[PDB]
Amino acid sequence: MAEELVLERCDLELETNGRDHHTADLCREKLVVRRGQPFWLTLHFEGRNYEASVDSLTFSVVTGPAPSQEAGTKARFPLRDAVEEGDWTATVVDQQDCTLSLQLTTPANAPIGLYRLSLEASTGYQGSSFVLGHFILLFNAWCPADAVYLDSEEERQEYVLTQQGFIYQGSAKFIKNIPWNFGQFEDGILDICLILLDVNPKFLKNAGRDCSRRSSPVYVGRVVSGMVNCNDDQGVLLGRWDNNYGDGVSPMSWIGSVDILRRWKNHGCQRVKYGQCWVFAAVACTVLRCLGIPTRVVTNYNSAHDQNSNLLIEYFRNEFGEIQGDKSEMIWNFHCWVESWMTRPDLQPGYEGWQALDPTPQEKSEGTYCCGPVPVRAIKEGDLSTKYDAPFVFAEVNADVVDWIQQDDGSVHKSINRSLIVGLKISTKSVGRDEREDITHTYKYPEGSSEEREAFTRANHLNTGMAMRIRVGQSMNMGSDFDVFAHITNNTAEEYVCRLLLCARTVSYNGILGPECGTKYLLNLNLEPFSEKSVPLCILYEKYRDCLTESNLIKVRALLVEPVINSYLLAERDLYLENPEIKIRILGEPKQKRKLVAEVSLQNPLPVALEGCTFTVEGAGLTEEQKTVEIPDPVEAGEEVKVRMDLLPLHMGLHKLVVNFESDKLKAVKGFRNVIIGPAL
Ligand SMILES: Nc1nc2c(ncn2[C@@H]2O[C@H](COP(=O)(O)OP(=O)(O)OP(=O)(O)O)[C@@H](O)[C@H]2O)c(=O)[nH]1
Repeated sequence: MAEELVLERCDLELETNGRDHHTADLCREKLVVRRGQPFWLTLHFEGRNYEASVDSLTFSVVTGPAPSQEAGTKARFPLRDAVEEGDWTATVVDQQDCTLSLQLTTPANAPIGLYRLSLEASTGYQGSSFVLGHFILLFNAWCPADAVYLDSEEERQEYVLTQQGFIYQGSAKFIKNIPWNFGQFEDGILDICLILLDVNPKFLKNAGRDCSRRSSPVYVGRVVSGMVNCNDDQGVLLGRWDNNYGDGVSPMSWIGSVDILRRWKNHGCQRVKYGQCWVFAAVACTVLRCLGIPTRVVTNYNSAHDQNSNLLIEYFRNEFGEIQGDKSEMIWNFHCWVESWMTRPDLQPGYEGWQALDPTPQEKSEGTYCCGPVPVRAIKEGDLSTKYDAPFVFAEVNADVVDWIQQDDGSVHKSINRSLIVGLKISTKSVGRDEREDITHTYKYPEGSSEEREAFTRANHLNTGMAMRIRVGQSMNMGSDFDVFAHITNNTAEEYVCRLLLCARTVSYNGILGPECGTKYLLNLNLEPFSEKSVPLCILYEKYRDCLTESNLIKVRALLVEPVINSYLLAERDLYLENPEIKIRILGEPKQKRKLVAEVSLQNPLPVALEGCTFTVEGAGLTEEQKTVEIPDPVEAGEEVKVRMDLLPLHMGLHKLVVNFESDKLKAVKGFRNVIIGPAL
């Protein structure tokens, strides 16, 4: 006669399992593990240890609201000597005293999510059942059987574990790297991501089906990308582009994904006020990285966006080169999306790798929606039949622009524009370093190459001796007066008298032109034979301050007209006005669970004073909460603003401290500092 087995306590070995499963930061009060990999379990009994002869143990796991084995959401498996032939297995590793050391294995295609683990202990016809605990199962980039497997440890670290990174903005001529705190492993973020999955429309429709289809990185990526902005009602972010963000946080102000997700969850999942394309991409990247899908934020300069996948874009301009069309959509200065790493069994073989996910809703036949995961290689090959919006992503980097100047007869003359090529300087943060990696080659083959022609035919694409370009003498700062030049080259014997029209206007990052901040018109301009000419245009801070966006972008337009042959030359350039540098000083010795002081300062570059000055500091591993300091007194024209923020780093290793500066006339100024936290000792 055998006494019933009595479970004192079940230990889920958070420390060891977190270290093995690369989820150590995630393992706070719950257990977090990655699928396709075994994890330790320890059972403590009072009185007697488990008897293989007299005791029978079966484990059960459930994840959905409607768990099913068929759907893959529920599994029951028995204790065994060696690993058995089954997706879910439990095997004895060691037995000592009253403790049983087990290893539990999950299939590499198990659906991700929160699971309840139950044990049915049957002893001599008397059956009892316990709930051992809960655990969250995530995608495993380390597991070769997993669809998201990455062979390189460096890439796994960068695309899954690294909580800070860069978003590339500015201009193609002047690329800017904005620090961002993804903070995927910050407190509560994993639960918020699970809520984001649980409140998505497909879950509302079926729930059991949605939880079952969470086994797929494609499905989860699509759901998350839609949830960021596209989903009405339960969307994470609300997008605004008119430069009026007073009632919310301006899109440029954000320094991390964490605050956005926290505001969204804390307010009953109402859309957090004001984000733009890079904000959508950054939040999506945070969610995917938290879920274990390797993801990176990507920036494309001169992006042909919201053109309904049109590969030939035509603009009709007046005598000054101004684009007349009220219908037409401008070429974005830059557009951001994400790339996620996965196999694609739903497609023909050979399309595993980076998949482009654009969480910014785009106009399409059948409505406005984000563009689902499409293999980047398919876009490169021109294989637009490939599933999930290959035509839109392809148009993004390969569209052609034709510029027309309208005649007095009502006819249009095609101008020569060599300044503009769409799909420029596609950039992403490099692996394990702060340098920028150019990934344009992944999207497109070299121009005028055999492969390019090959791809264009598969994509059914295949579309006076004077030159002009816009020149910047040197870097120009926000708040100052500077000159730009129209540089004309006449490499011909002819002498020309031409028309030069120069217009400088403030512009948003998505191409919305504001009023002109500088103009010069020269009706009779002599261009000597075999010579060059520089015509200056003066841009004044007073002229651009009122309508300048937080992107600090100004567009320069030059139209050169040669009347005799009636030839039109067009040159356009986007200028980025440099913000003042934020000086960061780290005071004390950076050690875990020890006080650290960050001194942040900047010098006012404006001729006028600054009011409402605020410093905001954020950083996963450096501070648990965002920190804000307001400077009560105004900062006059030449003075410096300096404040000290107290930080309590809770994690060892390298972390990036992200800083934002806000003021009435100087907004969204960014700074960052790499801080390595040593052992507490
Ligand atoms: N702040 C700022 N600096 C820039 C910008 N464009 C270029 N610069 C910097 O100013 C200098 C100008 O370099 P380029 O613009 O590439 O060259 P350019 O003066 O236009 O003349 P070309 O080389 O003939 O085209 C370099 O030091 C650039 O880093 C811009 O938009 N903003």
